[PDB]
Amino acid sequence: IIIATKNGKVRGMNLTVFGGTVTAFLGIPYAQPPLGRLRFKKPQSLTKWSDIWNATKYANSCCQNIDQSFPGFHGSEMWNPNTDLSEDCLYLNVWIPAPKPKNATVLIWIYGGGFQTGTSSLHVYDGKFLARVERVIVVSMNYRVGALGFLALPGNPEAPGNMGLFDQQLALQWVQKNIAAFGGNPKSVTLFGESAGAASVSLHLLSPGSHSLFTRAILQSGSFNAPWAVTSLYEARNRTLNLAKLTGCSRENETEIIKCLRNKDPQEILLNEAFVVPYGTPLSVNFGPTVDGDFLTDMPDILLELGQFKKTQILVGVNKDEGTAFLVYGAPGFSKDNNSIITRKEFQEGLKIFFPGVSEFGKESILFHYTDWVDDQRPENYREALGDVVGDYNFICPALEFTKKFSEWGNNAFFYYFEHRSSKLPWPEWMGVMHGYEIEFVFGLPLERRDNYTKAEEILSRSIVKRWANFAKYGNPNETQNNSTSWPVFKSTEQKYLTLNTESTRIMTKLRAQQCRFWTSFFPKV
Amino acid sequence: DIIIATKNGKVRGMNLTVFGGTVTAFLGIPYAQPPLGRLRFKKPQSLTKWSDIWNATKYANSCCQNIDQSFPGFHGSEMWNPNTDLSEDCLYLNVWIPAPKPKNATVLIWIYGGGFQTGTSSLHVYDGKFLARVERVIVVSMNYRVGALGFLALPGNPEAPGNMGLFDQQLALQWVQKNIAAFGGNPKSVTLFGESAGAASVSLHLLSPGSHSLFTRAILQSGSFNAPWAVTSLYEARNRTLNLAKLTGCSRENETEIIKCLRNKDPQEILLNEAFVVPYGTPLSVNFGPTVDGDFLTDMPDILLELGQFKKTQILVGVNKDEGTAFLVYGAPGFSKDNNSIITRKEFQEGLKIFFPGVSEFGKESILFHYTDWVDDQRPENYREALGDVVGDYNFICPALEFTKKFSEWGNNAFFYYFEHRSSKLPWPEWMGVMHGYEIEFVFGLPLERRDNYTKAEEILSRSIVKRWANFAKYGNPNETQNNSTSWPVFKSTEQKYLTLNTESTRIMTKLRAQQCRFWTSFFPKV
Ligand SMILES: *[C@@H]1O[C@H](CO)[C@@H](O[C@@H]2O[C@H](CO)[C@@H](O[C@@H]3O[C@H](CO)[C@@H](O)[C@H](O)[C@@H]3O)[C@H](O)[C@H]2NC(C)=O)[C@H](O)[C@H]1NC(C)=O
Ligand SMILES: *[C@@H]1O[C@H](CO[C@H]2O[C@@H](C)[C@@H](O)[C@@H](O)[C@@H]2O)[C@@H](O[C@@H]2O[C@H](CO)[C@@H](O)[C@H](O)[C@H]2NC(C)=O)[C@H](O)[C@H]1NC(C)=O
Ligand SMILES: *[C@@H]1O[C@H](CO[C@H]2O[C@@H](C)[C@@H](O)[C@@H](O)[C@@H]2O)[C@@H](O[C@@H]2O[C@H](CO)[C@@H](O)[C@H](O)[C@H]2NC(C)=O)[C@H](O)[C@H]1NC(C)=O
Ligand SMILES: *[C@@H]1O[C@H](CO[C@H]2O[C@@H](C)[C@@H](O)[C@@H](O)[C@@H]2O)[C@@H](O[C@@H]2O[C@H](CO)[C@@H](O)[C@H](O)[C@H]2NC(C)=O)[C@H](O)[C@H]1NC(C)=O
Ligand SMILES: *[C@@H]1O[C@H](CO[C@H]2O[C@@H](C)[C@@H](O)[C@@H](O)[C@@H]2O)[C@@H](O[C@@H]2O[C@H](CO)[C@@H](O)[C@H](O)[C@H]2NC(C)=O)[C@H](O)[C@H]1NC(C)=O
Ligand SMILES: *[C@@H]1O[C@H](CO[C@H]2O[C@@H](C)[C@@H](O)[C@@H](O)[C@@H]2O)[C@@H](O[C@@H]2O[C@H](CO)[C@@H](O)[C@H](O)[C@H]2NC(C)=O)[C@H](O)[C@H]1NC(C)=O
Ligand SMILES: *[C@H]1O[C@H](CO[C@H]2O[C@@H](C)[C@@H](O)[C@@H](O)[C@@H]2O)[C@@H](O[C@@H]2O[C@H](CO)[C@@H](O)[C@H](O)[C@H]2NC(C)=O)[C@H](O)[C@H]1NC(C)=O
Ligand SMILES: *[C@@H]1O[C@H](CO)[C@@H](O[C@@H]2O[C@H](CO)[C@@H](O)[C@H](O)[C@H]2NC(C)=O)[C@H](O)[C@H]1NC(C)=O
Ligand SMILES: *[C@@H]1O[C@H](CO)[C@@H](O[C@@H]2O[C@H](CO)[C@@H](O)[C@H](O)[C@H]2NC(C)=O)[C@H](O)[C@H]1NC(C)=O
Ligand SMILES: *[C@@H]1O[C@H](CO)[C@@H](O)[C@H](O)[C@H]1NC(C)=O
Ligand SMILES: *[C@@H]1O[C@H](CO)[C@@H](O)[C@H](O)[C@H]1NC(C)=O
Ligand SMILES: *[C@@H]1O[C@H](CO)[C@@H](O)[C@H](O)[C@H]1NC(C)=O
Ligand SMILES: *[C@H]1O[C@H](CO)[C@@H](O)[C@H](O)[C@H]1NC(C)=O
Ligand SMILES: *[C@H]1O[C@H](CO)[C@@H](O)[C@H](O)[C@H]1NC(C)=O
Ligand SMILES: *[C@H]1O[C@H](CO)[C@@H](O)[C@H](O)[C@H]1NC(C)=O
Ligand SMILES: [Cl-]
Ligand SMILES: [Cl-]
Ligand SMILES: [Cl-]
Ligand SMILES: [Cl-]
Ligand SMILES: [Cl-]
Ligand SMILES: [Cl-]
Ligand SMILES: [Cl-]
Repeated sequence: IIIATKNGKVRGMNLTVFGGTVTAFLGIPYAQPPLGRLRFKKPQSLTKWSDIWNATKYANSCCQNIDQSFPGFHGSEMWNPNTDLSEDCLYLNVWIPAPKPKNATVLIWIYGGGFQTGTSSLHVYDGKFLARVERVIVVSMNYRVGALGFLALPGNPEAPGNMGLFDQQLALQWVQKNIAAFGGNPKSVTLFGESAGAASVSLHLLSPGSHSLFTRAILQSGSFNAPWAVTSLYEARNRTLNLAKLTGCSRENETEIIKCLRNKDPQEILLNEAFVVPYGTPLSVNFGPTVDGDFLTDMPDILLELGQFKKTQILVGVNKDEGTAFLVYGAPGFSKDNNSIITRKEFQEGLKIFFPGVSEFGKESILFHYTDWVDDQRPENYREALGDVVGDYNFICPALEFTKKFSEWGNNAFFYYFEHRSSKLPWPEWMGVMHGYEIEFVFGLPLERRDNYTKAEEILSRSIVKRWANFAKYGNPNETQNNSTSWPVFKSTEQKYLTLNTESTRIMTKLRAQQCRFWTSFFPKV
Repeated sequence: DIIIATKNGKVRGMNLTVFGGTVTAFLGIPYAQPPLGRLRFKKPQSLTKWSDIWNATKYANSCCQNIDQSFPGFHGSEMWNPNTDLSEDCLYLNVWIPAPKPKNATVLIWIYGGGFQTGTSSLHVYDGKFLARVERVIVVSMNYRVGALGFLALPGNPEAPGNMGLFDQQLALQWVQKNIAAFGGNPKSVTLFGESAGAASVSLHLLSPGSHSLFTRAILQSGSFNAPWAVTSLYEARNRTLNLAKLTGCSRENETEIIKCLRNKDPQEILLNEAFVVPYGTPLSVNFGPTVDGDFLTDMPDILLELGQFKKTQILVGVNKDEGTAFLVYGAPGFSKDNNSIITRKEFQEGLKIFFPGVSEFGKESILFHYTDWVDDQRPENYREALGDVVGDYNFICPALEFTKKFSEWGNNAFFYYFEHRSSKLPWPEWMGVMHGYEIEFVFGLPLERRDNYTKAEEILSRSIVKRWANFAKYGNPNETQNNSTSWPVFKSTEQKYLTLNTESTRIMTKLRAQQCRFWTSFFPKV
């Protein structure tokens, strides 16, 4: 099973999926290995190769810190890379239906991981199911994360910032030149991702270099206007200079700072990333997107406000409990091993950790806005409020606020609210419907009748997978089945959204309006 | 002849014809020695005896006060101006008795408001002839000293100890205990009621050990001591006294010389300077009012309330829907009683600086945030309505609710109302809605008089409010009838049930303006 790309032939492998067949091509190189003189630089286009590339196993994951807070725990370890770490990691994967399609829609997955972690080869990103059930072509790339991906000495081509974003954009460029040879339609390409993946997709709506490289966009639990997504030039420069200091690379001029950084072992870079931001949070993104004047021609909120971005259709959404995952990474009183019932004071300590630079009036005003209890007897009040504080501020409110502005320029927007907690979720019950745990439903893992999961979870995933594909193909996440539930456009006034769960999905309006009003209209003044 | 022998002497009254019946009115009975000369600023002194028969057939002098003159000829403002001669010789009370004479009637004692600076018992809206006719209760009202003459304070000093006006109220209560039986009254069934500063006063008699045996129960209309305007700290009070002395050229070595000089000033000279003892006042500013004097009030009232140190009895408490609107035409930019007063966001913010002079920019910004979650925009009247609600909630509604809640935690029955009817004869514009003080005419039964141009529906409402007040006074339960009547449940800190009062339908609701009051009790203080 061989395909001639513009750079050479690639051998693939036949997968047997659900009685049918899917053809997979794992680890196709799409850029030159960013090594030596090439570390910190934008990805260089690839040159032809003589023999045949065996695209039969996942490639190296990009250099990154590993989450080892809970050794042996499936809930944390499932996000860690499952192939070797290496700077030689610029590769992508293509999944294709059998029999081979003629002009198939392409879905391109961009993984999350706070711009510091992530890899395309995770089991929860296996695109074979989508290829089988909806007969789309699925692509996913590895892009550089952390300092190696986002170190910025702004204005300097030797370390310009947003290198990982250019990686993704180069992978998109690859699809355009090569996907017809796989039976895909370059003219029908939908970007989707989650967390930093979603913020990445949203930045691709803004970058002129990405304008001609895709068609529609799906944003799961993330957008560029989230408070963690984009770092200012001053902060990015400070962080870079802190890293130079931490690694013994503090130099007189920038060209020498970089020479020295190019000579550090990857691990001396990785293990120093944690120290560059003086009072980080469990949500702190050490090295991420910045305004480089290249990929991002200007500050994002301004571009969006002014109206210069790709005019197309989007599908945006969030999980019910986006904030709970981060509480066990340093909020006092919390633990994945107990119920984590906290007190008013532990809650105030929590705010301190999640809101380090904020005045006492500001924190006090957050406490006030999230303490108007329905039942004042309820002992889990503070635990839930802190989770909501962190979810609304970091994910939910940015996502709604993005969708309002985007739709205000006459674009079809569809908003979802994912409310189902997987019966397999390794994290304890109080954590609810966690950040990241809708992904396996999108990628159709519960369609596998040997995979554990409930029947209802198979049906739920069946329709999500159907709407995602139909949104990709058609620009409307419509479902079949004369029952269905009819998904309506998102508008600044009514703000209609669809809920997703196993016991009846319904159309609601103004998601968390009372909470979000605080974050968009008051908090920026404290 | 109509003649009652009292401890102080015989008193002659007059018959009034009310609703085809008769009420006997004794207007302007002295209950204390005239606080003149050396008695100025002192506590009231007991009345010995008057000579011959005192003719209580006309209302007495009202106490010295400044007059509202912002609107000449306008009934809306002028109905609160005193309607008898002004004088320092003003310590008199009024008694209305049903005819024929009761043997043991329940007594209602009215205490007027006017921000401790103004007011008089002789206003038409406090005529007690109706309540006496219809419910056969005895009605008493008294004049008490207001302003500097009433509340000049140098605590510890008997020449001007503070709270003299409150002690005037108290002495009148004492007079009722001593004398009401001769009028056919029951001194063991006495209910205090008042509005605004009158209600703050009533709430203060609940705290004052000297008042504890001079009444039975208490009704509080739009006011309580815990409202931001009600009580001055001990040294803010002294400060005001010292400043008044400076303004009038009475600043001296010692305190008794200061008072000595102030006793030689014309009342007008003192009265015209009251408004300058405070550097930055609001339309709701109480220049001279109640304070912690050590005699009447042994500690800050909030502390006494928290500690359960008050008279354990039943209370009836309530507020009007638009408490704050009245104050806006007296200072806030954009507002006018002859305009519909559509204001902008910037006008709103300027209004906030008027009503909250000393509050930080962030304090004001958060009041703004809390009051602008609009149901509908642009809807021009949003900001106008918002500012009225801010003023009303902060000064009247939220403290009244907080007071009832805290009072009921100590085990006595409390009943809360929300008065929502706008009088068909209200002279103020529509935008001011259900105003401060405009439930009073309904409580006193004025709409029962058919020759008066109220609607039938207003008569029915008033007849019902008159019955419930009178029932509360008599029984500690503001019932109307058993059968065909909406029951008024107790106010408990959990459910916080209250009764709405209007002409459409009266009903039981819960947690009045809980979301707004939550801001004023639990966030604003920290600001
Ligand atoms: C409103 O509710 C109260 C109960 O809280 C009722 O109080 C009761 O009132 C009756 C008179 O209607 C009292 O009984 C009688 O009083 C008269 C003097 O008025 C006397 O002649 C009789 O010998 C007898 O004592 C009764 O003490 C009192 N009960 C209690 C425990 O308060 C009131 O009747 C209700 N009113 C209406 C119209 O619903
Ligand atoms: C820009 O950098 C400085 C220095 O940051 C230091 O922070 C340490 C945690 C460590 O990473 C080290 O390598 C790095 O150089 C930041 O200023 C510091 O702020 C703290 C108070 O939080 C002070 O105690 C320090 O005096 C001060 N820096 C020093 C070392 O003088 C600064 O905050 C940062 N700017 C931004 C954007 O936050
Ligand atoms: C779905 O579950 C089955 C077994 O059911 C669970 O039993 C629990 C006590 C615990 O072992 C849990 O891990 C397990 O999921 C899984 O089958 C077993 O998987 C284990 C490895 O975890 C193998 O060692 C066993 O040989 C295997 N067989 C059994 C016991 O039936 C199965 O892997 C799982 N499926 C997925 C994809 O999650
Ligand atoms: C209170 O008023 C009376 C006069 O007014 C009343 O006189 C009653 C006898 C009775 O008829 C009643 O209806 C009427 O309103 C003053 O009367 C004094 O005594 C006689 C009786 O009229 C008069 O001729 C006197 O002029 C008058 N005395 C004086 C001082 O001249 C009574 O004095 C008065 N009391 C007070 C304290 O002023
Ligand atoms: C008590 O109050 C005085 C206020 O001074 C007042 O003087 C009055 C005669 C009157 O004119 C009034 O308008 C004026 O405000 C406080 O005095 C402050 O500080 C000095 C005097 O020490 C004055 O020069 C200031 O003007 C005054 N403040 C302001 C802004 O007016 C005094 O501090 C205060 N003391 C206490 C214990 O409350
Ligand atoms: C009994 O009287 C009612 C009115 O009495 C009402 O009083 C309120 C304070 C409250 O207690 C409420 O529960 C109670 O119903 C009479 O109803 C009235 O009838 C007239 C016509 O005759 C209507 O025009 C009024 O709107 C209406 N008043 C209301 C509902 O507020 C009614 O006559 C009588 N009902 C019965 C069943 O006998
Ligand atoms: C930025 O800095 C590098 C290195 O910094 C050098 O600065 C010199 C003035 C001196 O202090 C030296 O010790 C220090 O290392 C510059 O490279 C230098 O270039 C000069 C000639 O211009 C050589 O003589 C030095 O040997 C050389 N240093 C090394 C090790 O390369 C570089 O020129 C400068 N570039 C920019 C953009 O300013
Ligand atoms: C004042 O009112 C009283 C009470 O209504 C009147 O006295 C009553 O008069 C009627 C008829 O003359 C008698 O039947 C009653 O018995 C009287 N009551 C008493 C206690 O005497 C009296 O007429 C009025 N006085 C006036 C008009 O000055
Ligand atoms: C008026 O009613 C009161 C009760 O409200 C009677 O006064 C006394 O009531 C106390 C309890 O508060 C009892 O201990 C006494 O027995 C009552 N006094 C007497 C002498 O019986 C009072 O009697 C009534 N006054 C009347 C009818 O003139
Ligand atoms: C696997 O590969 C063959 C070619 O070697 C391809 O034609 C076919 O689609 C695949 N076979 C199946 C059905 O798995
Ligand atoms: C490619 O795959 C085939 C089949 O497994 C294998 O025989 C061959 O060695 C591989 N080629 C390379 C590049 O090693
Ligand atoms: C749960 O575990 C954490 C971490 O060990 C601990 O600090 C906390 O006190 C525990 N919570 C409860 C309910 O005891
Ligand atoms: C895909 O088919 C051809 C390229 O094979 C292209 O001309 C056409 O416009 C595309 N459109 C679709 C969605 O069929
Ligand atoms: C949904 O898919 C596309 C939307 O444009 C269209 O071809 C199809 O008719 C639609 N079906 C339903 C049931 O909405
Ligand atoms: C009416 O109120 C006063 C009239 O003197 C004025 O200052 C205000 O601007 C007017 N309001 C409006 C614009 O209706
Ligand atoms: Cl960040
Ligand atoms: Cl430098
Ligand atoms: Cl730049
Ligand atoms: Cl099925
Ligand atoms: Cl009648
Ligand atoms: Cl209007
Ligand atoms: Cl009742």
